[PDB]
Amino acid sequence: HWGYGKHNGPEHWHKDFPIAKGERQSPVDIDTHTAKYDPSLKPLSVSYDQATSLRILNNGHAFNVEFDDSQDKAVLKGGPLDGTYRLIQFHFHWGSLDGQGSEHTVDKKKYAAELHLVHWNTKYGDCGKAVQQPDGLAVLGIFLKVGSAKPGLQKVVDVLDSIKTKGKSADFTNFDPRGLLPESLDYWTYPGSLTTPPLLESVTWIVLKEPISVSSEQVLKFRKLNFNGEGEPEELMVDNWRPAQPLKNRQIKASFK
Ligand SMILES: NS(=O)(=O)c1ccc(NC(=O)CN2C(=O)C=CC2=O)cc1
Ligand SMILES: [Zn+2]
Repeated sequence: HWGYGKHNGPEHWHKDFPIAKGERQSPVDIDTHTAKYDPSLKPLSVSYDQATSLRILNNGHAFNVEFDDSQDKAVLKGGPLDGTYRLIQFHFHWGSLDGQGSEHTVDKKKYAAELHLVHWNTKYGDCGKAVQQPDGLAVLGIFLKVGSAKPGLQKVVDVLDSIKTKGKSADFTNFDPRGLLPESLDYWTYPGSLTTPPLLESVTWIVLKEPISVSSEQVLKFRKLNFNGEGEPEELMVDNWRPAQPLKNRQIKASFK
């Protein structure tokens, strides 16, 4: 099955998922000089006050912090979005070294990691239906750089020892995702796709300009996770990022001057 290795990695995905070579694939390089300020963008609204986390899962590709999305609570609205998008999960992509790990790049700069907060358009009723629509999902992308520790990340870091291997999960209630946001909500936006198979072209990407800082010790604990299951040979969960894909007929818009 698909993964991030030499024999099952991003360069192989097109054989089982031909949309890998499509017209709106993600991630992309964000050319900051070409991106144009868009005055038609409305104010972005991230309303996570009532977010209700449930569980954390190692799925063999990353780990997901899952939310109860059965009521209208943690919502993303405004910016490029029409209507309301509900938070369902977040996860990260990261590197084996501090010099790589992000999926999006900024003037070809790779960050140490990238946080994806995944939301579905409530007009489609649930996330499984939403992902089949061109405006079905909105992913808020946040870059991570190595420096000062992120206090709001530490509860995630400390539970990772309990979900080391593929298929392990743990209770993860009362986690506040507001502790993972930077100060500024300045962003770039473009139409794209899931960055993992099935690579569906159903995502509005909103990538924040300001990275968050995490400590070397925090990211080192991400790198102790395993792609493999319990009782299988250890394959460290590192470099679980897809490289930048062709921009093709797309414009990246900036929320800021
Ligand atoms: N990397 S990314 O583009 O943000 C990316 C984002 C999302 C998914 N897939 C899912 O969320 C699958 N899923 C559901 O539909 C409901 C729960 C769940 O885990 C895959 C990739
Ligand atoms: Zn992702």
